[PDB]
Amino acid sequence: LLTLDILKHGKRFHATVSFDTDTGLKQALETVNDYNPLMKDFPLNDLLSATELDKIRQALVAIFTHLRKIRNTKYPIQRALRLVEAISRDLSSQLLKVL
Amino acid sequence: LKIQVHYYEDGNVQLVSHKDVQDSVTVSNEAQTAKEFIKIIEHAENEYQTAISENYQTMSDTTFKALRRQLPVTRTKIDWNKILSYKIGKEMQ
Amino acid sequence: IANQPVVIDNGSGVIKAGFAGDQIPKYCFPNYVGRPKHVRVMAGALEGDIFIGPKAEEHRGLLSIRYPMEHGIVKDWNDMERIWQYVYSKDQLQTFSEEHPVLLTEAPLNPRKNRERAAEVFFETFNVPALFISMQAVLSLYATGRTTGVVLDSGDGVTHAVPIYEGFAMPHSIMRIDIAGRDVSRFLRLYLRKEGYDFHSSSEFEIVKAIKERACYLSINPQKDETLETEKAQYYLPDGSTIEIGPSRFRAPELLFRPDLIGEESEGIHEVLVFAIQKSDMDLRRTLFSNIVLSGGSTLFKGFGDRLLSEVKKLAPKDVKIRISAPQERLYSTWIGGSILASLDTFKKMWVSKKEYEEDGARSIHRKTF
Ligand SMILES: Nc1ncnc2c1ncn2[C@@H]1O[C@H](COP(=O)(O)OP(=O)(O)O)[C@@H](O)[C@H]1O
Repeated sequence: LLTLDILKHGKRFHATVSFDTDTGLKQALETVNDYNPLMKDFPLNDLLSATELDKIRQALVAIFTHLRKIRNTKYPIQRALRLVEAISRDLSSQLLKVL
Repeated sequence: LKIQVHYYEDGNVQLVSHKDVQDSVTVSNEAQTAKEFIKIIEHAENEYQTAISENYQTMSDTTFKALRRQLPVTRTKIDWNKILSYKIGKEMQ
Repeated sequence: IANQPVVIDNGSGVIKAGFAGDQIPKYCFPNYVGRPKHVRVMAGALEGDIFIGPKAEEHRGLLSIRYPMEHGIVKDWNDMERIWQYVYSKDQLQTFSEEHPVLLTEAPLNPRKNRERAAEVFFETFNVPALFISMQAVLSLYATGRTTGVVLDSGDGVTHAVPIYEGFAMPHSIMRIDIAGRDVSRFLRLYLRKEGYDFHSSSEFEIVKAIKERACYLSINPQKDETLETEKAQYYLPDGSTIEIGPSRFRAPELLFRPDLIGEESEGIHEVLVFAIQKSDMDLRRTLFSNIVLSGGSTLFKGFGDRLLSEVKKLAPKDVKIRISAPQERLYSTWIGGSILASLDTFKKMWVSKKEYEEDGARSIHRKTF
């Protein structure tokens, strides 16, 4: 901020305004904050140590009900579809060792 | 002297006008005021038709310029690339 | 991206430069190139051949001063490269031409080749990140703060009037004659010869410029004063001599209002203003007459603005308020306007990037010339 004050006090507005506008940190942080509660406390561990299919039943329903908060956070289409296939990837891995 | 003119070839245009002529003369005689009535008539009618024609003459630059100019005040076209590309400096005064 | 835009105001006589955002141009010097005339004999002499700036001004006797730009058109590009390179030297900027976008002032109606080759010079030898060529009148009005009005400038090699409407400089009303400061000095040199005093050396033409800058004025009545014998004030040369001028001091800048003295069918300054205003939309004439801005060093003569008012009143229609402004930074008008323009966030979108220049070429510059 002291360097920014140097450039502001020296009437050079370029680097000062670009320090917040040219840097995409502001929009990156706001999208991060939009996805911030969605990424904290994710029940993937419910899927990790689940060897019994009943644990997997309740686990699958639990993870998707926690994922239900993407209605308010603008989730993308293709991102959600690759997400679903990733969920099925770990489902398949768990079932492979289960068999 | 009310006038109504319609024209609609590939469009629609209507001219509606009238002049509230006001003139006087003493009724001197009959033939004198007959042809004198014609004198006032020929005066007002030649005047009115001519004036109407010149109103049509001075319309590209006055009446239409009250509505829509033919060219902007800068007498050039619009550099759409300029306006869209950047703000002309309108933010600065 | 770069550090900061450098506003380099050219000029056929005095180049002016500095960074954008600056208040006044910190670096100003004459636009000439002086190389020695005599013979290097003694060792330990002034090393180096071409001199520009204060050193060329100091040892003025040795040099054979020439100008690379005349009438806003570059005649020699090598001397211009050395001048621009001098601007980026340790004596003026101490920077590199690789981290600074460049705002470049340029006079109207000039050939395309000026912008083209000047752009090649910058983007190739200097490799600047972004170049932006602009007018000069637009910058002067931006420097005064107002927005619609004509701009009457007379620098060292050009003079023109531009009716600017909110920034859109009307390109169909820019009258431009080539009678400016340097030519007035040239005609003054001719009159000094007719007085008896001869000055013909290239490094003496500068003394003629000094005389023009501190001993000439403009007569209100152009003829009534010619029919009288003035006080004939003296003048001290750098040599220490004495020159009595006489009538050769008011008739010398009279050239600007009548280029018949030089023998040319051009017009005066007043006619350039009146024709620039009258070749515009009739709905803006009163607004333009109420806003006239002067700039350029040739508008510094004594009695200049007053005579301009008299002349314009003789040419403008009756009972129309004529108003000529004359700020105190007529020498720095285009540079201060460049400092205001380039210091804005829209300048990022207003320049030409180096990548773009490498893609399209000179056509990209003519495309985005405004
Ligand atoms: N006090 C003065 N009176 C008259 N002319 C002057 C005076 N000072 C400078 N000049 C002339 O004005 C010119 C400066 O204009 P300049 O800044 O060169 O315009 P540009 O930079 O656009 O060419 C100089 O060439 C000089 O001859």
